[PDB]
Amino acid sequence: HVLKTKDVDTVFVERQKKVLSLFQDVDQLNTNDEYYKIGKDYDIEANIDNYTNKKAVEDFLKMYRCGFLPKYNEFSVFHDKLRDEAIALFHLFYYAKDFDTFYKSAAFARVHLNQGQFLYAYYIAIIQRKDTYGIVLPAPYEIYPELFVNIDTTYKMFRTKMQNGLINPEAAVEYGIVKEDNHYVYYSNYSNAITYYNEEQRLAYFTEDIGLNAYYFFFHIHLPFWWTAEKYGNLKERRGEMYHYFYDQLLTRYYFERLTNGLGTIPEFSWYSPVKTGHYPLLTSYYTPFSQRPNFYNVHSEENYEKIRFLDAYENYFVQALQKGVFEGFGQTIYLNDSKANSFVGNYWQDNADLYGEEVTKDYQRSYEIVARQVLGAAPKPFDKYTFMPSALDFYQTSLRDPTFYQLYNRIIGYFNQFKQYLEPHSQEKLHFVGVKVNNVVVDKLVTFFEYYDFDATNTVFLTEEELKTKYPHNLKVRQPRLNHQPFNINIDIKADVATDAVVKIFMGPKYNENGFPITLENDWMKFFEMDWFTHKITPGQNTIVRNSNEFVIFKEDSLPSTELYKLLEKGKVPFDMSEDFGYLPKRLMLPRGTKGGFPFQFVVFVYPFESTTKNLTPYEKFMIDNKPLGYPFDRPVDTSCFKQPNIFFRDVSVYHEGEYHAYEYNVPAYFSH
Amino acid sequence: HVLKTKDVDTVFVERQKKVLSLFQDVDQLNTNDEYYKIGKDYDIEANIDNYTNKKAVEDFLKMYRCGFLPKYNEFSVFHDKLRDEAIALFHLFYYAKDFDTFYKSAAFARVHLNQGQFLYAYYIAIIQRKDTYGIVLPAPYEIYPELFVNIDTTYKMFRTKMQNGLINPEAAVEYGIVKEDNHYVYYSNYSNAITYYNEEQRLAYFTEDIGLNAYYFFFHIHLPFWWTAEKYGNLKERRGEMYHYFYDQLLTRYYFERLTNGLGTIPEFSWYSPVKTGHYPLLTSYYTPFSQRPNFYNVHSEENYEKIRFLDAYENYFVQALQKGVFEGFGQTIYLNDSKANSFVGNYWQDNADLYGEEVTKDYQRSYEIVARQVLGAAPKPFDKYTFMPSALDFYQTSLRDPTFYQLYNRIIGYFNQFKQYLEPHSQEKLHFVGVKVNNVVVDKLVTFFEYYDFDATNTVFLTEEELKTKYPHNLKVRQPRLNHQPFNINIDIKADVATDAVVKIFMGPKYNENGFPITLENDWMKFFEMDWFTHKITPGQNTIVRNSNEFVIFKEDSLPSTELYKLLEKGKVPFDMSEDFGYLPKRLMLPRGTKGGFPFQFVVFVYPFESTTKNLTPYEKFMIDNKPLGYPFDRPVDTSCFKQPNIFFRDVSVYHEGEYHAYEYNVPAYFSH
Ligand SMILES: *[C@@H]1O[C@H](CO)[C@@H](O[C@@H]2O[C@H](CO)[C@@H](O[C@@H]3O[C@H](CO[C@H]4O[C@H](CO[C@H]5O[C@H](CO)[C@@H](O)[C@H](O)[C@@H]5O[C@H]5O[C@H](CO)[C@@H](O)[C@H](O)[C@@H]5O)[C@@H](O)[C@H](O[C@H]5O[C@H](CO)[C@@H](O)[C@H](O)[C@@H]5O[C@H]5O[C@H](CO)[C@@H](O)[C@H](O)[C@@H]5O)[C@@H]4O)[C@@H](O)[C@H](O[C@H]4O[C@H](CO)[C@@H](O)[C@H](O)[C@@H]4O[C@H]4O[C@H](CO)[C@@H](O)[C@H](O)[C@@H]4O[C@H]4O[C@H](CO)[C@@H](O)[C@H](O[C@H]5O[C@H](CO)[C@@H](O)[C@H](O)[C@H]5O)[C@@H]4O)[C@@H]3O)[C@H](O)[C@H]2NC(C)=O)[C@H](O)[C@H]1NC(C)=O
Ligand SMILES: *[C@@H]1O[C@H](CO)[C@@H](O[C@@H]2O[C@H](CO)[C@@H](O[C@@H]3O[C@H](CO[C@H]4O[C@H](CO[C@H]5O[C@H](CO)[C@@H](O)[C@H](O)[C@@H]5O[C@H]5O[C@H](CO)[C@@H](O)[C@H](O)[C@@H]5O)[C@@H](O)[C@H](O[C@H]5O[C@H](CO)[C@@H](O)[C@H](O)[C@@H]5O[C@H]5O[C@H](CO)[C@@H](O)[C@H](O)[C@@H]5O)[C@@H]4O)[C@@H](O)[C@H](O[C@H]4O[C@H](CO)[C@@H](O)[C@H](O)[C@@H]4O[C@H]4O[C@H](CO)[C@@H](O)[C@H](O)[C@@H]4O[C@H]4O[C@H](CO)[C@@H](O)[C@H](O[C@H]5O[C@H](CO)[C@@H](O)[C@H](O)[C@H]5O)[C@@H]4O)[C@@H]3O)[C@H](O)[C@H]2NC(C)=O)[C@H](O)[C@H]1NC(C)=O
Ligand SMILES: *[C@@H]1O[C@H](CO)[C@@H](O[C@@H]2O[C@H](CO)[C@@H](O)[C@H](O)[C@H]2NC(C)=O)[C@H](O)[C@H]1NC(C)=O
Ligand SMILES: *[C@@H]1O[C@H](CO)[C@@H](O[C@@H]2O[C@H](CO)[C@@H](O)[C@H](O)[C@H]2NC(C)=O)[C@H](O)[C@H]1NC(C)=O
Repeated sequence: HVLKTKDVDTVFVERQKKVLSLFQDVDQLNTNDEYYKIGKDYDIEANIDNYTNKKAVEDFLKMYRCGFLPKYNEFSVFHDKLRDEAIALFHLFYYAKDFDTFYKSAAFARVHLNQGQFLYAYYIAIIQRKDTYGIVLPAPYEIYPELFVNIDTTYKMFRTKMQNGLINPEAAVEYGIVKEDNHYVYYSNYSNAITYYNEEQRLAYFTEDIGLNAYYFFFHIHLPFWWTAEKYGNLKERRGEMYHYFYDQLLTRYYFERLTNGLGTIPEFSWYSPVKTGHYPLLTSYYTPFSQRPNFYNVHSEENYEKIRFLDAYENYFVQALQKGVFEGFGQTIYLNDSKANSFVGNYWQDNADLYGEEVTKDYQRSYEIVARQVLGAAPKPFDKYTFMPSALDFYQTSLRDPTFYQLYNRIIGYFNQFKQYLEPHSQEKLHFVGVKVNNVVVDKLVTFFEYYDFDATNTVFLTEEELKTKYPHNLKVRQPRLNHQPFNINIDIKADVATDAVVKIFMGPKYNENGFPITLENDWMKFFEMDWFTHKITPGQNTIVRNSNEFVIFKEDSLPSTELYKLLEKGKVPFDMSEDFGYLPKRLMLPRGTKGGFPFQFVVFVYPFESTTKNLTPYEKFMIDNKPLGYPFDRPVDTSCFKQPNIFFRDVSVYHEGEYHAYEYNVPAYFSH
Repeated sequence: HVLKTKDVDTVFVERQKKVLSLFQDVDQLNTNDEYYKIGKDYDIEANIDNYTNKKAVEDFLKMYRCGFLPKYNEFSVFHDKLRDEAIALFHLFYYAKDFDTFYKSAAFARVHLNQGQFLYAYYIAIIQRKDTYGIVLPAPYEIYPELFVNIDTTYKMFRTKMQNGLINPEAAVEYGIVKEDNHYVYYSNYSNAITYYNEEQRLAYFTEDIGLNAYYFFFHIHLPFWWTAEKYGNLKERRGEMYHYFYDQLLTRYYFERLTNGLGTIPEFSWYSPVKTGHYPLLTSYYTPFSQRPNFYNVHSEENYEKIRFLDAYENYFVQALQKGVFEGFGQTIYLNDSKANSFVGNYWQDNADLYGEEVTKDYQRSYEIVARQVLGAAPKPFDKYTFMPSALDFYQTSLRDPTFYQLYNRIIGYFNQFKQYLEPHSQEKLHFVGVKVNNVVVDKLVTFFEYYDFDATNTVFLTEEELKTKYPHNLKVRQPRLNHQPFNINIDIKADVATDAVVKIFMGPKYNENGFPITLENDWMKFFEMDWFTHKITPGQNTIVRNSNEFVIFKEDSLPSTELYKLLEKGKVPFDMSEDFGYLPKRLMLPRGTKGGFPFQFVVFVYPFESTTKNLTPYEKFMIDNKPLGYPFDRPVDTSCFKQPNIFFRDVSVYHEGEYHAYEYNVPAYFSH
């Protein structure tokens, strides 16, 4: 298995080395590095002429003169002042006229501002600036190891650094600390191996997967809720569509994990009754432990009365709109069938900038998602504007760790899917592909298994004044068994009458509901996970297509450590997926953990006429090369018909699991010591 | 102000240095230290002849061959397996025939067992073994810094050790990190300065005071609930009495702190309703954050049903016994007026070894306190016998930090005080001192203030292989402004007729109830804090006594750091209080924080005939040199009478507070950088 690579010129390579120079030992400053002197003395005001938007820069300065979040404090975009500062910072980076000005702005920021706040604006700037297009971003778990690994392993790294190596390596082995080459390897268990407070803990290997959590973080920075979608042209008009698609797919993939673990549908809750499934974040900030929500949390308390009425009202508005058939307010009147309706409900539920036709959201435009994450997070009200006790719901890089996160968005998509039933359902005629039939589909054996994976967690530790004079060590490694599956082929047999350009799509859906009974398309259309999307020319007669799972366009390869990036740059190359598909879901997680006996699911291949690509979303996600609504043909319900279309085929499939079933078994000392 | 000292011989000095050699860098093992070689190869089986009790040793070996709690895990005496192991370990220490066998056993333990478990059994053995009587114990906050200081300062020490010093001292100052001499000083705030989740936070300077918390730890190791009081001869028959006294005194003192902060009486709760006052420990173990209990915690959940029914039953039993006038069970039938009844209720509520007439409690003799701490701590059930998420209620060294601790014991003493109204109240004649009269009592100005206090927190950090080759650094200093007061005199005027040996006691009580109205002796007799106890020969005629607060026998001086202990040993001396009164409440806390305008209270002096001391508790606490019930004459209600005895005087008093009201103000960088 070789990793696909991409060629880049020298200018790119130089910029790449520059951006990465600001991603090292992030919680510490290195006066021996070039960026320090540059950032320390940089004069924004003096160079105001090197920014394309002066007002934006003057606002950053007016704001910066009043002080920003101090260093070491936790930064979160869900907190007003913190967000407003980050956005102003983003504008400073985004409006830089050229890479040079941008780099100096970033250098200035790294030196003078809070580490988290800078990293947040920096990551986004790199994604939005045209001149940095394609520049590879380091894996989020590499930059924020303290948000991707439980404290028990973070403290082990702290111990090692304080002792300056292992004092008794034979002993350290028993606690998962091993020395390989010049690296210190730490086997890190998911939380279910240390605390089992509720049945949801059985999903810890998935909900805590560093790839899965990185994926949500990337979803955010690719296009923040607080920013207009303007930059991506067409994406603006189709924003609500992308909102629905991202979440429905995420909720579905998560539901599949619940299914093979016998956990049923995503639980429903009430703002007026105790929230049943708690969560204990085994994470910590520099000032406090993350807030915990115990099982059966009494959410309806004095501290939340008003917030709960706001959330309830936000919901009533949407339910009442659906009932009277029209959305009123926000400067318009949209009937459910309006062509702008879909984006309106998505922008409404997210409370993003495009809902207001502005470029950035304001403080007073209260967000349903923000307040919900607030009361579900269970943290006491913030001490002040710069100080708060964080919860897993306060970060895009830790959200998928909390069960209520899926419960909250499932509630939101619940409303979205209700909206979908008022739309014109796909008719049988429109779904029918004349002259094209799928005679058969064969799927190789589906098998999952856990496989060790390492990532550089050196940012966890602080360096010595002497160490800062030499090259960064990239010394520590975190090792964890991560979900994976064996590659598999899907054989598609198509009998055609005439020759045409077709689009073939591949989905995975459940076979049975939570009670073990047959699925029903009328009620389960929203439970189909899109796995592949590609064009193919069909010739009259027999057509045989063979797609390997490794070719599925929806997924990406695992990120590489920043160190391996450097070696690849020496050859004028960068990892292909890491460069253009950083926001895709890791292909190793495309299949939910199976069972020893094999768990039932079903694949479905749908092929339709390839036509208009006038409003595609290629600038955002490469695989969105069509005019069809995202998720087609399962983007909305379909005109019920107990009679299948010839151009669609369902195949029963079973997902088995090899090796040890529990991930923690691979972290048992007696095992990894062989 | 000089500290009282005591002379010790050469044998004592040698034993003192030995015990202290095992209290260094406790979370780490030093192969260069003599104890490592001794301990690593000590063969208990081979020296089984060097133990006064062969059975206990064999039980230990039998248990040890099966495995003990692993190193680094949290140890708590409230968990069965952990306790039984700790107790077996204590027996191995206690039965050593001589100091030398004891020391070797200790070294063995230090090398082979869990650090927390070792320290616990070690601390107790030094207190219990006769040959170690007088040996000075190091401050608990110096041994368990991670239990006496919040993570924000712990993390600063970690960052310092990792950087191997300060990289930018000028910047460090802004985070309360300063360098003094060869020490790194860390200004540490109480939690109310970082998070204010409920009004009880206003009491953080008191509830988190290291001395107050150390005081509870000393109370416990002086005589564990799981051990018989046999060793202390007389105390055994008066154990229940001591229980009542200790908690009543502690609860009353805590009540005073509440009063000067406008927080009213200690809150009452129900096991069937949400617990109002939550608590967020800013502490952490090596594997998990301490459990948090949000405000209005839903305690009556499925996980606690059975435990709550047990707690209910436990209370029911007592209330029914009071109603029918008799305590049945436990191998006897006691009427409320029995002479052993007082000791029974105390032993019953604590579920101690003496309640059952055994030397140590068994796992199946379920405890009210343990189960109550369990449900109030709000932690999920333990992962397994060796792994649990700790709460402030799992340690005698952090218990007083949780508001529910006071609520729990206030509930208990609530029942104990109800039981006391069934007893014969003190008659006016037995309280009268014929011939003795207190004409007047004048109290000097009562003033409180905050004053910096340092302690060695180096145990927080891990030492380097090289650092272990040289002497321990005792490098880190934690600095916190701690409550204190100016010394004050109490002038007593006594007019006598005849000459007799008298006992004079000094109490402090409230002037008004929570609503600002006059106190009533009938309902507030249990609200008097004992401050002094001493004998005095009264001469006929005018008698003038002057007692300085520094002389009150109830309190002790602050502990000295281990390093100062060594210097003092060279002189063949040891702190007096630290050696003989380690269990007393630190005198700097005898007064609650006052208010700028002076908060109302009252002092009361009571003098009575000095006589019998046949059943005194001097072997336990020095100041208990009489036969009268602990807390006399406020140990039980008194035959209501409207004309006070001439040998008792009540004097109004005001407690003022000077300097900054809030402790955190003294940790503001602009302030301590002067
Ligand atoms: C415990 O607990 C407690 C309780 O909680 C705590 O306490 C706290 O603390 C804190 C901390 O410390 C605090 O805070 C702080 O404060 C401070 C002070 O303040 C003050 O002052 C200021 C200043 O002033 C000045 O200036 C101005 C302008 O701006 C003017 O106007 C004036 O006049 C003056 O002037 C003067 O001076 C100057 C100097 O400065 C000079 O120039 C001359 O001399 C002149 O003459 C000010 O500003 C203020 O003000 C304020 O306030 C007031 C009142 O009082 C008002 O009226 C006003 O308006 C203002 O504002 C306010 O208000 C508003 C509205 O209402 C609100 O919002 C609020 O309130 C505000 O505040 C005063 O007066 C200060 O300074 C600080 O600051 C800082 O931080 C912040 C945040 O927090 C920011 O924003 C800013 O910016 C800053 O930053 C900085 O720092 C930090 C640290 O901290 C860091 O992190 C950052 O990064 C930065 O850094 C920088 O700086 C520093 C210094 O500072 C240094 O060091 C550094 O350096 C380093 O690094 C670098 C890199 O980057 C390198 O290069 C080097 O090398 C190294 O070294 C840098 O440079 C703060 O704010 C508080 O307050 C407290 N609280 C209380 C209650 O008290 C404690 O802490 C604890 N403790 C423990 C241990 O834990
Ligand atoms: C993630 O997550 C996951 C999930 O959770 C986890 O996992 C986990 O893990 C853990 C840990 O690792 C584990 O545990 C462990 O295990 C192991 C194994 O086991 C097994 O084995 C054993 C042994 O065997 C042997 O022996 C015996 C006698 O005793 C016999 O009998 C047999 O036969 C064998 O034989 C052999 O022996 C030897 C070897 O060894 C030789 O001689 C020869 O070879 C011979 O042949 C056993 O015992 C066991 O048993 C058990 O099991 C079974 C079944 O399987 C059964 O049958 C039995 O009975 C038992 O069971 C049970 O019982 C009950 C139930 O009913 C209960 O009780 C329980 O369950 C039990 O178990 C098996 O088989 C082991 O080994 C370990 O141990 C340890 O630990 C403990 C606690 O934990 C204790 O107690 C003990 O004692 C021990 O300790 C140790 O270690 C530690 C650490 O770990 C520490 O801390 C301490 O201190 C100690 O130490 C020592 O040792 C070590 C080693 O071992 C070393 O290293 C050291 O050294 C050092 O130090 C010193 C000082 O001290 C110095 O001097 C030096 O230099 C240095 O080096 C020392 O020496 C444990 O137990 C588990 O299992 C798991 N789980 C699962 C589910 O899987 C993971 O971990 C995670 N990860 C992360 C990363 O986090
Ligand atoms: C008052 O609020 C209205 C409604 O939001 C604003 O009207 C909008 O103005 C923008 C230009 O900034 C137009 O693009 C929109 O089409 C307008 N919408 C509607 C419904 O009128 C108006 O600008 C605000 N008035 C002032 C003085 O700020
Ligand atoms: C049956 O119960 C009695 C009392 O409940 C047990 O006797 C006690 O035994 C312990 C020894 O562990 C002694 O320390 C106590 O003094 C005894 N008390 C009484 C009242 O007898 C007896 O051990 C139990 N039966 C068995 C077989 O253990």
